[PDB]
Amino acid sequence: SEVVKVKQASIPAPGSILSQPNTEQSPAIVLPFQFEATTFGTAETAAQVSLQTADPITKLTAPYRHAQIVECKAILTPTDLAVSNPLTVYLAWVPANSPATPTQILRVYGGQSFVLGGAISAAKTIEVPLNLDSVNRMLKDSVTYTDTPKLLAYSRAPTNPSKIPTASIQISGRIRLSKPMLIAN
Amino acid sequence: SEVVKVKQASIPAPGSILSQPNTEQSPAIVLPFQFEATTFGTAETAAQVSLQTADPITKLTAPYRHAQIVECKAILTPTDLAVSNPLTVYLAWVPANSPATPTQILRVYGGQSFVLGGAISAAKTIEVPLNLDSVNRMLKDSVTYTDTPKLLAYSRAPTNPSKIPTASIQISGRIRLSKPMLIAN
Amino acid sequence: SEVVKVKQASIPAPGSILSQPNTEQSPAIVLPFQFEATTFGTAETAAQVSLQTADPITKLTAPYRHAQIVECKAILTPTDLAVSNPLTVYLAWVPANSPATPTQILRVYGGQSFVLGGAISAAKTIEVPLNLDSVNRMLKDSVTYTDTPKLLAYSRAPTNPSKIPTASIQISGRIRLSKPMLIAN
Amino acid sequence: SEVVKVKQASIPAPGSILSQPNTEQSPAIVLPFQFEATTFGTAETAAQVSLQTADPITKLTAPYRHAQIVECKAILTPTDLAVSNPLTVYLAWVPANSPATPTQILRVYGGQSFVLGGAISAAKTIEVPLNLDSVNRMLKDSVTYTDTPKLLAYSRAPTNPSKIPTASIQISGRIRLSKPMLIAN
Amino acid sequence: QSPAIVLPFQFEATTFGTAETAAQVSLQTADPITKLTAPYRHAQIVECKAILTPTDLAVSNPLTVYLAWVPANSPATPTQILRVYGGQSFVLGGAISAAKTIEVPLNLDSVNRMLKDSVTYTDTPKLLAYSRAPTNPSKIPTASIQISGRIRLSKPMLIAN
Amino acid sequence: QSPAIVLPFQFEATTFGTAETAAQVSLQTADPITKLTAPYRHAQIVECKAILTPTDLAVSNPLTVYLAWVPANSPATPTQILRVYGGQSFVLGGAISAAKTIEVPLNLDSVNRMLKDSVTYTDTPKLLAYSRAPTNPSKIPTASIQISGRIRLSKPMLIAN
Amino acid sequence: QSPAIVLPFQFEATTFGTAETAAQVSLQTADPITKLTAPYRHAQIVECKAILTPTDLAVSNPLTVYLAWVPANSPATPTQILRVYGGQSFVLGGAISAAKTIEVPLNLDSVNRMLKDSVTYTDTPKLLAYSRAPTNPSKIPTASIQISGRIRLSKPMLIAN
Repeated sequence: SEVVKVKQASIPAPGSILSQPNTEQSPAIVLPFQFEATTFGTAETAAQVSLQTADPITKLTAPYRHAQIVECKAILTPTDLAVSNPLTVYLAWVPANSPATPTQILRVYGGQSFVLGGAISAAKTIEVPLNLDSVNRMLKDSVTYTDTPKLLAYSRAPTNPSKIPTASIQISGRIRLSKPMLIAN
Repeated sequence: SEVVKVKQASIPAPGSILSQPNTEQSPAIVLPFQFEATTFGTAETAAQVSLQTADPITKLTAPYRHAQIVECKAILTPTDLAVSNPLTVYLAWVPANSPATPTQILRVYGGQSFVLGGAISAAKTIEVPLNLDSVNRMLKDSVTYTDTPKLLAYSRAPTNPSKIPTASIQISGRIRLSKPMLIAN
Repeated sequence: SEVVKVKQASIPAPGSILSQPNTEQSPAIVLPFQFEATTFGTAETAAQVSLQTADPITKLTAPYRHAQIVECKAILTPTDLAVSNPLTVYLAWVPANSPATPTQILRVYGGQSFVLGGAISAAKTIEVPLNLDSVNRMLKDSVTYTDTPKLLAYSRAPTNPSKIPTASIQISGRIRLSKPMLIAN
Repeated sequence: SEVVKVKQASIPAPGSILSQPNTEQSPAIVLPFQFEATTFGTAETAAQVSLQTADPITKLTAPYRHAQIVECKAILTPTDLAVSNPLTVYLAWVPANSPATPTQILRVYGGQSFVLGGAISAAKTIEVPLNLDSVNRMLKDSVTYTDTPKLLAYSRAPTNPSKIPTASIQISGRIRLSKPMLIAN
Repeated sequence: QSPAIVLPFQFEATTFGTAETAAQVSLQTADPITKLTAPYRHAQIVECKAILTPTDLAVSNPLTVYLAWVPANSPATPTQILRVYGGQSFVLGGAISAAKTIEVPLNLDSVNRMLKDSVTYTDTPKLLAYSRAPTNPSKIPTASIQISGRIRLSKPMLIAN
Repeated sequence: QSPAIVLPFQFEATTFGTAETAAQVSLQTADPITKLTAPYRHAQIVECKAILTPTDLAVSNPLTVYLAWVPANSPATPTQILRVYGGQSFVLGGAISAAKTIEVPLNLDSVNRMLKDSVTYTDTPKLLAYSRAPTNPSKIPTASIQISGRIRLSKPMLIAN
Repeated sequence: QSPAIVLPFQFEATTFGTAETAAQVSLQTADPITKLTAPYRHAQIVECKAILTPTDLAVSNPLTVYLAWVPANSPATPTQILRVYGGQSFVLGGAISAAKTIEVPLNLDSVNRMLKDSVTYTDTPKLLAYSRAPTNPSKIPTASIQISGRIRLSKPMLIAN
């Protein structure tokens, strides 16, 4: 009632991995995480958040060599300001190497459009989960991948620009770190 | 915790829907969706979203003529602004044909009152799912239903109105679109 | 219908309570109670009741030192005044130690929004029961708990403020008082 | 969560009835009913609503000779106005012939005190059900009874008298009429 | 024994050299650990250390720091670190940090692993740290102590968003 | 698991005393290891050390050298050797070399044993070495570090000859 | 082997710095242990230590203290502490008390665990402590020795009240 989950587009594209867990059972740990991808309302927002390089996720996987995603999902959050200043957001999880750009989302299989601002519509948070069968689960490995999940988001330049965001995307989930990496403590 | 799901109180009220013939029907697709419903920091916000009428959960059902919401939830999102500029919100999911209005939320079995930010553990996404037995699940059929879900929220007029929203409400979920409509290509 | 019960969305969060010894304990009594929580027509109402501290569900537990709420619900009541002076309310039951504040209701999983009066079928008592798994059931034990039920409601500031309330919220229920305390007769 | 039920005091006092259903199976019908007992906030309210003579119930049982109660309950409803103008109500179901008066409620086994006004407490409706084992189930029979249920309610004179009620008691339930009575249509 | 997730944390608690420092941090109230556990209603420490890290400035103005972990009920104060079992004295100066770092782990049997629950426990970890008023201060910290470790969360709390 | 042959290698990677040296060698690109594995398409380290060898000149102009093995992904730089697990400090001076030599072995679990394959791995051995700018230089090296160990080759590569 | 209860005790026995101290305490007569066992007719030591605690004054006027536990029959005197098996020498001064404290435990096999009985045993614990006459006294004690441990009581004695 206060949260609604809407899946994206179905299409298997598993990627490839490292068959390093041959006769190994290296202890791993599962960490939850959640940060702020972008904000809407200040001005035309059209950012592309790559999970592999986003600071918050990095510093999380910093001391490890293998970081694997277990679950992950984008969360659209409207605020009171949205109630009177409608706006439309465009999400679409796509693997990093896709030539898709924020401005042309609807033109990629899975892009969807929401209308958070609703002055009539109910103000509930939307939840678009990442189908990690469409991209590559590995954020950080002994090899660099190209099917890394990337978040495409966009929203036309506002009519009544506000210095206080009207909507924000959050990206939460759980990672599986393992095989520590020597760093400077 | 970073996300807290507070289920809304309710009573079974299914809402009778039309039947299909023992003929050659069809398979469907399941699309997700998540749009911005309202904003809060600006001014006294008293919004009521009705799914069915408010796009985009319509720009989604446009090409089909049988939409059935499979799951749905309302998401509440506080912003760094509300950390020191507390506000109180009111959520409630009521069947479209209900006499209830944004200001009366608290007088409808199940109305809820969340106090975003300011408090001690505030500033944490709040989820209030829609109980698909309280309302009618048909968004678009061969008829036009009356008891479709409708989310109505409210928030007293701000004392220190912000240019940008302090908190928002997004609605997330998935729809089972089937039986495709013939249109002009 | 004259009464509509709209259950609040929620997730199990039991709240660990203390244990009693395998000794000679006692039988209890079950007392009912129903008090007036808030009013609405007057001005911007942003109230938060916490059971535990607010009497009378205390003037009731005074002679005992083990109070356990057995069932409990929040009642919304529109008045002939709201028939043509609509208003919107926000309900939500949250564990006392929650960061949520009256104004943020809609951002907590389960916040609800009722629109009393004005509408077409409005002006009908609305019930929003408290899910005794979301919060802690102990009102008064040998310790002082943190996660006791707490109802927070809100309603934007009225545009045509009334001398007498347009709508009210009462809390009804029963408590299992046991283990009697020695006092001065 | 939005409605809370609090039972009164346990004490069997069944009354007496008419053993007229010997070899009879006279068709009966069950009707629901709900009216406004009293209002609080205008001035000192201390009314005693006898179910047997209250207009609404009468005109309901008007065309019948036997009216029997099946279930019944008092509902305390606070309104927004209560939020800022606290007040305390006193309920207590007692059989009509009891020498109890509104002003001396707490002094009768079962009288309870609520604090609807809560500026801190949650604004939920309380629900005090009638234990029809304490009084007489028959509202109207071929004989006049004295154990008829009667509602005792009271509240000190207000501090800030309002022309708009701050709280109201509703009395709803179901009756079982039978053996029609010839009247003037 | 419910769905629970374990995640790490690390924040700096105290700073030395600016003046006589005799602080005592309580994990139960430290902000970082707060913002961390706010979304949950059940926090339990799984692992916890207190690393002492000096800076180049130490080689010029040596100082001695005193650490010690206590139940937070303990009447032990910052000046008594050395009379408290498992309290220690380090001499940061000409530091050089011969390979590994200064690390003082919290013995879990000593305290209460519960940081946030339904009751508010008393005996939870509290770090005691002291160091005499430096001979000649410095506007820049000569050395610091960070608290790191891992927490186990559960029982999702309702919050704004 | 095919016909493979294991052979040794040893080359000198860095030299100290000529000036402040803060080099970082990567086994994956070091020439000697190259000319070594060029004929094969699959190289895997079996054993690997880093020996530190000072000269008579050290007794006159003592120096301190810092070693540390890292994944080559690690943000650890030459100046942080001591804040990196398993980093070390030696004081070459009046050396005398009391019998055995200075030897820092590469822990294989720390990195990736694959030097040359079908993909180009990231986390392969990289030696971090540092030493402050000497008080008074010398045109002749005061001490050096050699990398030695054993490689396992397989899958013959086509080359000229 | 009757109803018995074990309770702790701890009292300070000697004080140093005021002058040449060469005292010898006997547990069997020490008042604290008395007022403790008076209500019972059977006392038996379960555990017993002798903690040596110096004060800030020690850093200014260092002293050396000598401890040793003896049967009380032993012809060993305070000046012979070092010629008595298990006697010790400590140098309280600049004390600093590096973490743990000075603790000399009484070996039970050495003496007689019975303090109060039906007969009056001879070989019961007696603490021997010595320290040369300080160079320059002090009206305030520089360091002290406390006896702590646990006693087992039984056979209720009739007393006033």
